[PDB]
Amino acid sequence: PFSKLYKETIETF
Amino acid sequence: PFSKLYKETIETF
Amino acid sequence: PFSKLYKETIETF
Amino acid sequence: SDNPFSKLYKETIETF
Amino acid sequence: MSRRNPCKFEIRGHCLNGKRCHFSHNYFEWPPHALLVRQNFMLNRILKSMDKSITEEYALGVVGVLESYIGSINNITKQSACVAMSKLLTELNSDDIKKLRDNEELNSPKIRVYNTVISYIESNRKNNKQTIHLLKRLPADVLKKTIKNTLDIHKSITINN
Amino acid sequence: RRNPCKFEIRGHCLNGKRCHFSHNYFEWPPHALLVRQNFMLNRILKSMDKSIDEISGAAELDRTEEYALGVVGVLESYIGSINNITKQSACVAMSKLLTELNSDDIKKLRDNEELNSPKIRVYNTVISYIESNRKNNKQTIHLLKRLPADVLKKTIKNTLDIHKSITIN
Amino acid sequence: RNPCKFEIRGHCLNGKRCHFSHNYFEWPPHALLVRQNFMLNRILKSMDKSDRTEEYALGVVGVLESYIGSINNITKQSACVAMSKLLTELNSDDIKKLRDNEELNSPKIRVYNTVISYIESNRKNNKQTIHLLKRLPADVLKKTIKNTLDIHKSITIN
Amino acid sequence: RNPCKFEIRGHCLNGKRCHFSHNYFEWPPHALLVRQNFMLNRILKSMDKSIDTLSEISGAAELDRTEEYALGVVGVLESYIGSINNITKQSACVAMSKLLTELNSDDIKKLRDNEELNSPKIRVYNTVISYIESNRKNNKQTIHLLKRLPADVLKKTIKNTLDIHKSITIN
Ligand SMILES: [Zn+2]
Ligand SMILES: [Zn+2]
Ligand SMILES: [Zn+2]
Ligand SMILES: [Zn+2]
Repeated sequence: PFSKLYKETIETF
Repeated sequence: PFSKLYKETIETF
Repeated sequence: PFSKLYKETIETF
Repeated sequence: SDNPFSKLYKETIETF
Repeated sequence: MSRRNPCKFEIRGHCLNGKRCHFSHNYFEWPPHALLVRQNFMLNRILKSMDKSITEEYALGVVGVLESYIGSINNITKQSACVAMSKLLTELNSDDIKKLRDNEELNSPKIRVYNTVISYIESNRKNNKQTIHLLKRLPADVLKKTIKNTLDIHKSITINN
Repeated sequence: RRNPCKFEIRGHCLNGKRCHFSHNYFEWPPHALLVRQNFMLNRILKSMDKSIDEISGAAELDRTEEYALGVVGVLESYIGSINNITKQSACVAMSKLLTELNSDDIKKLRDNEELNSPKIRVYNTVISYIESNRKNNKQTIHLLKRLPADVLKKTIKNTLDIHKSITIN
Repeated sequence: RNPCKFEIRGHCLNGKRCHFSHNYFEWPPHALLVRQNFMLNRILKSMDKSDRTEEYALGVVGVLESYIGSINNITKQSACVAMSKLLTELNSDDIKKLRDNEELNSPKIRVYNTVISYIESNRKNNKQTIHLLKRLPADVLKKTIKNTLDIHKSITIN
Repeated sequence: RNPCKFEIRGHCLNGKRCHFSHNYFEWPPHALLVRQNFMLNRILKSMDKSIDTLSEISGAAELDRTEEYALGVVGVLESYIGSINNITKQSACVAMSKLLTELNSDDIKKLRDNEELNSPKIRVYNTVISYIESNRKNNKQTIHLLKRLPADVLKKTIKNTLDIHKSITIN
């Protein structure tokens, strides 16, 4: 949920 | 409740 | 409390 | 035991 | 900064017609009047968005409902009049009644009336549900005199200060 | 002294002391102040809205012309069964239209109808959809969700009609 | 057809009976300006946590300026309710702008951070702030007030 | 009579002692416009939630300090990225949260829509939009997430949001 966003932030940037 | 609205909608459309 | 205000209202009107 | 209002008590004294 | 024609839906709030809107949604290019109208519509929204208070009585208005209650016409129930009176209290501002109160000569009977109405406006601001509970407990002549004096004050403030 | 910040016109300048522009409203032209108010109002309201969430990161599942369409486009496109719109996502846009509406304007429409006119019942239904959505929009969405296809389509159709009615005139 | 006077102050409660205009498109700009001031005041007051005419005459400032020179029926339990309101009128940002102009180790910085924290704490909880202001030594309370008043005076007068 | 300066910034506190106008109907537009701005500012702080519950979060109080007040949020964040000015990770997460509160998702979506359907910017925009929205639902949880981010990744998240901040604003 906030884990989902952690994932996508690493995958970006 | 939201119950009364479910009926109300169905009846009116 | 709200009885404070009831007591008052009686008096003023 | 530490609340903000009690530090702010002592804060006011040490300052004024 | 290139004045264009404002979107009418944007004036009333937020345009919902996606990119198929060929109107200005950019405020930098709006005439000032468009910007003044929009703010009034938005303020209304901001105000309704902070409310967890709760037939043809609509024609009457909150005012007409209450005058009917006082005048014993149109069959207004006590509950409906307390509810409307809470809408009227919501519309008034203690600070205004205070300046009215200040014009009064020492020991004027109208002073006590003003302080009680302030108590209702303030009481209605903290818990309108509990304030309605109170207005329902009042003797019906006392409730009618109370309403009456608040509509008096309401009418009084509005027309001149 | 200087021109209006421009970071300030949109909210609050976050550049601290480095900024050479004016943060002092006394020296601002009227238009700037009008623009600021608009941006600031839009923010205040947004901050009271209960987010219907970070579902833009879900453009992985491929439904991305919801911006070009807009809420109305999406609703119109769910109704005439085009452009693949999920009931679920059209319940969402529905909630966004009902936030955009004012009950009082509808009440005004209801006056201009004859007594026993079948529209009074529709207006009244529309009104309590507006009233319900202001409090709990998950449930209203999850109600609209549990509403038959052709009931939903109808509801929305009159909501859009009213929505259009009110603004153009 | 002129703006409804009840509408300028808020919402007209007269229903279909009203002769005047309720349509913001047709209003002169000044009506629209005045209305947003009433409306903003209302929006504010209803996010709050809240003789007696003699006190009103003075004003919150009048009331505080009294207690400093111990006259006009000035009391602690009341001076603190006034103090509370003064702090509500102030915000931190102006104090910081004032703080940014004092040289290093200049003692005013410490009063500024105390006022700031009075503002912030007054915003969390006015009752416990008043509780606290009512707990102080009179001479120290009179100094806090004296200082906040100055701050208040000078933010506006330029 | 002239509008009352105090009243232009909020509410006069001087009683009948005050010689100036508190009657909005006799005010020039400009005084009315400026007041509506000071007033909006006040409203936004009280319903700010996150602007009040920050007493309770680490790295926050350092943002209220002289040196950093002068820098502002943007300055504080540039200094974190730049490794000058001794900024704690937990401070730049709070500052980050402040920068996102200042942005509006729909401006990014309009920037998103100008891009091509092969632009690498589209992914960065959607991640930013998801930060703005998360921070609005729950900034405590968003500040928490920010702080878990590897320093290098976090600094990139900030740099992109700073760039976006600028592009929205001047054009
Ligand atoms: Zn449009
Ligand atoms: Zn600036
Ligand atoms: Zn009217
Ligand atoms: Zn004044």
